Amino acid sequence: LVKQLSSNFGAISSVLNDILSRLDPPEAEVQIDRLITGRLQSLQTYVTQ
Amino acid sequence: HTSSMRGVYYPDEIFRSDTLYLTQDLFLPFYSNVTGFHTGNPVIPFKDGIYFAATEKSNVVRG
Amino acid sequence: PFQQFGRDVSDFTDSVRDPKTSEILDISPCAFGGVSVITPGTNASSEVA
Amino acid sequence: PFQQFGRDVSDFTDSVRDPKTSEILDISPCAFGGVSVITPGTNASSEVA
Amino acid sequence: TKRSFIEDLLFNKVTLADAGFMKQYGECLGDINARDLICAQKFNGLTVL
Amino acid sequence: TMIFDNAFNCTFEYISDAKHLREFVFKNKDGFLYVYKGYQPIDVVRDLPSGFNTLKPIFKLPLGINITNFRAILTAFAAAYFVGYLKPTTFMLKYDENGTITDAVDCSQNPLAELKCSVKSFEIDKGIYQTSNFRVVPSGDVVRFPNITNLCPFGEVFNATKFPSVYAWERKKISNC
Repeated sequence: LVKQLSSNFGAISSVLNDILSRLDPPEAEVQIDRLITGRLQSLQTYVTQ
Repeated sequence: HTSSMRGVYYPDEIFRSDTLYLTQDLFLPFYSNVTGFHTGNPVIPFKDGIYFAATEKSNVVRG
Repeated sequence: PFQQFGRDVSDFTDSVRDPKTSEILDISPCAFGGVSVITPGTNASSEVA
Repeated sequence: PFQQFGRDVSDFTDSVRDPKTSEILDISPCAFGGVSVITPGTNASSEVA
Repeated sequence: TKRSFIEDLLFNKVTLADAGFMKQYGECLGDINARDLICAQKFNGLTVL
Repeated sequence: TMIFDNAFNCTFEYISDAKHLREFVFKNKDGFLYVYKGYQPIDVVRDLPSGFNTLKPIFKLPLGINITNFRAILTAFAAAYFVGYLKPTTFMLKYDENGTITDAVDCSQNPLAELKCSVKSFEIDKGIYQTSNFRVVPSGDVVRFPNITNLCPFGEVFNATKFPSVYAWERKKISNC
């Protein structure tokens, strides 16, 4: 669960505060939504296990 | 001098049966601090949300 | 009098006043569901319920 | 001396020297968590912890 | 200690806690009797009650 | 008299013609003035009496105006204001028979109210129930960077043994510092 947090779920980088200083807000919306969806799926799998 | 459970308005036009709806746009939190000018005197308070209650008969505060 | 339409507990539009005249209640859900097939066995017969 | 900053086992920045002077350690995580409410029953009383 | 010899052997042989991976989660280890009660948290947000 | 003062630019003319406690609440959101009204027969003259007094909307004229003040109370006079500001918060509204509210819980004053709003119930049983998560808001700010890399030799220019004359003044070429 810890190692899955640093995973690029289709985004530019898996670290916050990095895609907000090099991209536009409208693109940052999707760049954050992808990571949010990936982390939610990982946490749901963890909760099921 | 305290809005004890006062200022509860209908947030929308939706009719609801027996249930417990959670409203986010509703304002005027309970037990607030109102500023009553019980004297009347023309004053210019702030805005973006108010609670204009009149406890005087014959509709004194009408404008 | 001020309320125009109304929703249900499931956040779905239940009733609404008639805009033309004779303001009364409105739509109820229709019939739906999963149709099941009852078969006594293909080798036995060809009937089906 | 060659080490500027340091990360933890969870791939998170743990500490870093002071770039100005008096090179010491750095940020520790702050207090957080989920606040719970203790209620002895609404019908019994109105206290809350 | 208020435990028996067998209980001490059981609590001193299997209590490895995965040395090296114990810091992968926040926890307030210790007891209130020892007056130390060290609270430790992590940036990952994982806590063990 | 404030009406007949001036009529330079006028628009959106709408005249609707046809103790006591009349409450009014005004809301401006995306250029929409929401006006509510409520009545309650009271007898005390001290302050706002206790009660609920469900409000009723009457007018929703947008007017596309960002209102910021209100004044010009009546004259020739008890006359109070009892005006109170509001903040955006969450509320749990009970809906009894016939579509009346008669009861509400503000989830911003006590942890018990927040618990009542979380489980969607007015009568809470005994026990511990996780409601939300708390966070510590940072107050200050720390900014640290390398102090100096190439210190500028301003001390050699300012603090020197002697300076030339005015007719024979000498300049400097201090750069990359």
